[PDB]
Amino acid sequence: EGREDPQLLVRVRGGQLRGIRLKAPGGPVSAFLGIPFAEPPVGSRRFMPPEPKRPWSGVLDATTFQNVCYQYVDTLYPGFEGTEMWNPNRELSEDCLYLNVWTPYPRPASPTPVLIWIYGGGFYSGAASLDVYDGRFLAQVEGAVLVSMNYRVGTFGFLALPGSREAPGNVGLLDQRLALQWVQENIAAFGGDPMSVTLFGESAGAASVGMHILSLPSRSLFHRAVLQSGTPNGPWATVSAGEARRRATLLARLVGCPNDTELIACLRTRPAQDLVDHEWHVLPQESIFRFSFVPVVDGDFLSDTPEALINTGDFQDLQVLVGVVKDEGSYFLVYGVPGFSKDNESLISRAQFLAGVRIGVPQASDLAAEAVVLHYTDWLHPEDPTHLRDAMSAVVGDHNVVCPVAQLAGRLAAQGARVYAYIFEHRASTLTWPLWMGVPHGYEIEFIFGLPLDPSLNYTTEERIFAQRLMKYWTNFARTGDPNDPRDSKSPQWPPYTTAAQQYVSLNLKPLEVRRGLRAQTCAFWNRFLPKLLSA
Amino acid sequence: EDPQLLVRVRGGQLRGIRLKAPGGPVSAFLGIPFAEPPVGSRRFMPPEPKRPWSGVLDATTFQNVCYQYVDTLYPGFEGTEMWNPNRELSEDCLYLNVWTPYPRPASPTPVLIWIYGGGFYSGAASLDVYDGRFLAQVEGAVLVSMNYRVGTFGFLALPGSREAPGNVGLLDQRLALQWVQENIAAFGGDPMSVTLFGESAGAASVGMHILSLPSRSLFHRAVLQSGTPNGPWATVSAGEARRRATLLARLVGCNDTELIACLRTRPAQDLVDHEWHVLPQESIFRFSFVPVVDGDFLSDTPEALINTGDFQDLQVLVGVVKDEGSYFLVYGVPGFSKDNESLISRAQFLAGVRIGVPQASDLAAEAVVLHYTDWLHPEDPTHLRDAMSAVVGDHNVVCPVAQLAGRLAAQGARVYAYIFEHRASTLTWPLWMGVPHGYEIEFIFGLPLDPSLNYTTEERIFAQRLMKYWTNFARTGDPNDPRDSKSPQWPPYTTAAQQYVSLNLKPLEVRRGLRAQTCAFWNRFLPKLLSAT
Ligand SMILES: CCN(CC)CCNS(=O)(=O)c1ccc(Cl)cc1
Ligand SMILES: CCN(CC)CCNS(=O)(=O)c1ccc(Cl)cc1
Ligand SMILES: *[C@@H]1O[C@H](CO)[C@@H](O)[C@H](O)[C@H]1NC(C)=O
Ligand SMILES: *[C@H]1O[C@H](CO)[C@@H](O)[C@H](O)[C@H]1NC(C)=O
Repeated sequence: EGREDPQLLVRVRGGQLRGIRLKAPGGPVSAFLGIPFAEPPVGSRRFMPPEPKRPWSGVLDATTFQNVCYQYVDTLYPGFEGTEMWNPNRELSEDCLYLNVWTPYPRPASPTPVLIWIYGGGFYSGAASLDVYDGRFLAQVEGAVLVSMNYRVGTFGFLALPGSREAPGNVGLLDQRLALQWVQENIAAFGGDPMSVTLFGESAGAASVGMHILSLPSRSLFHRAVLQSGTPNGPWATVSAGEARRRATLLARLVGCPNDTELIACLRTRPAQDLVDHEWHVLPQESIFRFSFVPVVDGDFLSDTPEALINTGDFQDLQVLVGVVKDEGSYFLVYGVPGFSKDNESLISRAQFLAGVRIGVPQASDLAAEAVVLHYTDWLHPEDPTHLRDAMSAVVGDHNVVCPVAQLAGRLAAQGARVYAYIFEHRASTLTWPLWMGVPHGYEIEFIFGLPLDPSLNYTTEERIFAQRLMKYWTNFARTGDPNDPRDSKSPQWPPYTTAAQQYVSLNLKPLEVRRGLRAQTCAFWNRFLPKLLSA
Repeated sequence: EDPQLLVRVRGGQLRGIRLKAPGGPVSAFLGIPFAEPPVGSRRFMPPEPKRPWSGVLDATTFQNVCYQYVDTLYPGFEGTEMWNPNRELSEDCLYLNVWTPYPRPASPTPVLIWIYGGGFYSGAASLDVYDGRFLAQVEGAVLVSMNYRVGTFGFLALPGSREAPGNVGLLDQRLALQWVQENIAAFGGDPMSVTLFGESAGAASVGMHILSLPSRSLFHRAVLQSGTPNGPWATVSAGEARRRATLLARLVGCNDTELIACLRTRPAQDLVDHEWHVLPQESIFRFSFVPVVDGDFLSDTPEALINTGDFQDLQVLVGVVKDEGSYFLVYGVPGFSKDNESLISRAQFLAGVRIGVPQASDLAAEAVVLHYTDWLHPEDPTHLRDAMSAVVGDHNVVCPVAQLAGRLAAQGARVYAYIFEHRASTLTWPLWMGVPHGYEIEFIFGLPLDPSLNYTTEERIFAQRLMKYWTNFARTGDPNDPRDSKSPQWPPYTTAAQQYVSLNLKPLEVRRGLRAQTCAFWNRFLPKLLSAT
């Protein structure tokens, strides 16, 4: 060194790093991208827990994003921004255990609250390097220290032969945990406060945040949590040990690998792409919103099912922010369900609805499916194709996201937690998906991260103000455990969610509005009745 | 000797009585025998036609009420006593009543035939609320009402036997209908225009005449108020009927013939004493002796018959009151009383549901609980109270009615549907009960026209509106005024639009869907759940 920006040279436990000075609309920020936090989980390390990165020599260049974890790439609508924004934007590799840090420039002298993003993508996809997860705006505008990590997905992260030494399960969650431990030890070098760490994530990332809440070894690694449109409880976020074993062994057969030791050793000789090419062939039924390789109830990371853990747990020390978007189900109707497409109005017949219900609730008996159909049908217009399309969307959204979120919010509050809840109702002026899909799963994210502040992105002026409001809620929550700004106590307050009043707020261009009951009637069906009907 | 009050029917001469209605005189012929007294060896047997009589038969007074259980609930309270027998109890009770304008109509007049309700265990055509003088005077109607046997005397059945074949109370009604066909012209009635109307079990009876072929030549249109032949209480299987009669005979100390011969030796009150001890579960809105699916009067279950019937030339008017279930909570559900606001707890609600839906499995009962709970306010006592009432009213009345209306319309019938929403200013029951089962009746019969009863002037106008709908329906099969214009018209109920009207102090308002979501639960889902549980 000698002639470089002195603000971009930082030492961490593993060695020296050189970051990059980035431009945000309001000024510069420091970014340290592609910092290794584990040994590359390759070869004999495939399917194994991550090992901490061994120290390196010299100055590691941390100026670009590292590889994306090897993963299936969505083929729906090539070239279309609505899908492409979620696709990997760096080389796919099994050597992908790297994290990213954004801080103000120059770095703060007083220790700053840290936000850690965990991406979603159904546990089969995602990357910390996507444009929508760009930490520069939260760092510049709110002065946050923002961290995001890559973690293994698909078979590489979640293929499990439970009980085995060579594929114990949940290693993608152990990748996340290792990154949290890296933050505890190192974030002070960047001006971050390791004693104020807030996790946030969306969809499977939210499910992940939920796992860390429920897993004792993660508890010392963060202080507050935000779960956006996802939960550890619910029908897709976990599988039993038996089901994980069945899926792993079928996958092994499909790629020519028919003792766990021998099976796993044969799996390790397979090219990454071979595993990806068969990953979707192991689901027990035709389905949507079901993913082959997800966290497993192993009796270790998860000592019991998340449902059980949230029923009995003491959550007195927990402050949590949770919520959903207006149209959780709509995105998913195109991927499976005859009659749907982003390219037509997707009006469907009653026949397509009945068939869609079997696909959207693949675990349902005939009787359970009838109950669903009966509840969601408009008996004044039982064959109206607009209503049926919207009802199909509501079925998928409620079953997979809204009611699991309502259930989580309810259990946490009853057991000590401080809970704030929201519904996100603003549809981006820039959205490329058709109007009937409303505010789909994932489309609050660009607002939380403050992308509308980028003038080149063509958001309206009101959307910029809106984005700034949300960034304030999120960072207020991270700082204090309360999304409300003191010294603004005239602005409408966001009351905590309680079992008694069930209050949540609407997030849109208008001032906060308080509502009561998170789909209360309908969620009673999914959360109280349906389990009893399935058990008969 | 007023010659307006002297009539010859097939059995002989009758002398009626000139009555006063608020707007002029009416002729009444009360206590006309239509059958041989069903006593002694005729107990439990089909009715036989009345033998002819000599001289002039005195028809100036109401005859005996059919022998029946009398309600003990709130002694001396008008809300209950208005339904109790107002003449002496007797097994000798097969008499009918006729009201006509005075003087006798010069042209043949549409006939309305009233069939009282009372759970098939009680009721009488002599009750004040069934007074036909107002309809006769104001609308010029010829109004007929009959007594029919109730309880064991009307419905005890050993299906297959000769001596207790079942449904004889329905056969009493049918014999009275036959009597109308044969004799009503002598009063100025038109036997080619006969409209049955009835409430609760009376409405269920009307529905059974619709479903029974020999009845179909005896009337032309029907009104069903708050009751239906389909549904959970109005019929029993032959096996359950046989079980109940066999149990009753055991309880009083008694081969079909020998069993029935012994029952016939028992004084009437001994049968009544054990009438309520034969129900299979603790329950409400369930009655021991009701019409039986015999393969005779009823060729199959009402549900099967309304599903497959051809109802092309049928016109029907059907409806419900706003609070069908509220009356019944006092009768079995712990926590309910006319004397306090009956705010109940959640546990009382869960227990209430097992009583109100006695055939429900644990899982079915939980479905009901979870459907009717307001999950925004799950423990709120006033909601739980109102939910309890809705459960009982929807299960026993509202949803069976929606089902019947839908089936009849889909299979060719002309159907008109209503919800009756006006609470009488004079109502003696507490406010929380709203507009209870049975409280549209006094309005249809025109009681507010009686100044000594202190109804408001609005209620008097409302009453006249309803008498018009009912009599227009009787005359034409359509309750709308034939020439008195003005939107809003009352549109036919159809499966597509599902339109019905609200009957209250305001002008007709058209609504769509009779509790559609909730009735889909009762009518489509619950049967599936019960079958597989
Ligand atoms: C996390 C960002 N996502 C939200 C838009 C993009 C798509 N991934 S997903 O997990 O929602 C998903 C969607 C459809 C199917 Cl079929 C499977 C998974
Ligand atoms: C005739 C209209 N009724 C006015 C409500 C009179 C009361 N008898 S009942 O059939 O309604 C009845 C009473 C109690 C129970 Cl439990 C069931 C039915
Ligand atoms: C209403 O009245 C009855 C007794 O008359 C009682 O059982 C019920 O609990 C009362 N409601 C109150 C005061 O809780
Ligand atoms: C919006 O900005 C201009 C139109 O003024 C257009 O050329 C550009 O492509 C748009 N940007 C995006 C990212 O949509």
